[PDB]
Amino acid sequence: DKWEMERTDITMKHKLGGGQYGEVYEGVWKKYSLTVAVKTLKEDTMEVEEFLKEAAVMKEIKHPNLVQLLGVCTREPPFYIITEFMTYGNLLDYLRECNRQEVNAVVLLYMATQISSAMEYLEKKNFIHRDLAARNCLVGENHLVKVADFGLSRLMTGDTYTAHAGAKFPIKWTAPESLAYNKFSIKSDVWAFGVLLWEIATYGMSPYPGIDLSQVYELLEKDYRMERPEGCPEKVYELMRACWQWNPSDRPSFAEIHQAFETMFQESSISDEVEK
Ligand SMILES: CNC(=O)c1ccccc1Sc1ccc2c(/C=C/c3ccccn3)n[nH]c2c1
Repeated sequence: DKWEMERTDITMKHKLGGGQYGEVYEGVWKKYSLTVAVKTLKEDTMEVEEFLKEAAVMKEIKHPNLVQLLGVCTREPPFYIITEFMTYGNLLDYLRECNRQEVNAVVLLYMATQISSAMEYLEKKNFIHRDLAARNCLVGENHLVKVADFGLSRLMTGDTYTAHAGAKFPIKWTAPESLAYNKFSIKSDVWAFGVLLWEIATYGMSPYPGIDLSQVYELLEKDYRMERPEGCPEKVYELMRACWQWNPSDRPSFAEIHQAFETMFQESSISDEVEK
């Protein structure tokens, strides 16, 4: 296997983001002076197969807006999955703490374009994402945004993936058919993407603010949808609302979504330069 490394090339430091990602540590790949992120797994565990599965998935996936695997150490008790280090952390915290004059309207469009690009790639590859949200997107330099591979699952048959029995997902990001039946399709991801667009537009506000979890499904079933946040362009809100169609088949594909954002991003860019 080309991906294998020797664990002593890595200098391990402290847990990233106060443990919000679980067992992921800042590390240094000594012979490149390169900071990295290192997912680790205790040796006393029953999750070895799942963890190797994550690695195998990471081997198959490659895209500029998906967090990149760098190497694994999987022949010795503490298993490692080493990924690139994203210096600005998760996108949700980034949006909340950022200078909004730097991270302005055009940057927001750019971030959405990047994520939609990643999702269109996954769509074509017959993958779905079980955890599409701002908190699971990572930010590097120059407003580079990548979706984390955590939550990625490949469809072996059909267009639906069923989450492990008893699974509990965050209600406010989850498509109603997924809440109801535990089925995730790429259309469920389109729903989640609409919510992510709302997280971006509001600089990291919680969705359905003030609304209690217990009411969300019924409210959605009865056509309740979040309103347009101030500052949000109408075309972006319309796309958001297209993502929140009750029937999965009425939602646009990520190909259509990415193309819409690419077009809007270009027009803003062109209009930006035209102003001198
Ligand atoms: C086991 N958990 C995961 O694999 C996971 C889940 C959600 C999102 C990501 C990951 S893996 C991961 C986590 C953090 C990172 C980072 C940087 C984290 C960070 C966080 C705060 C401040 C600065 N940096 N770079 N690359 C990463 C890869």
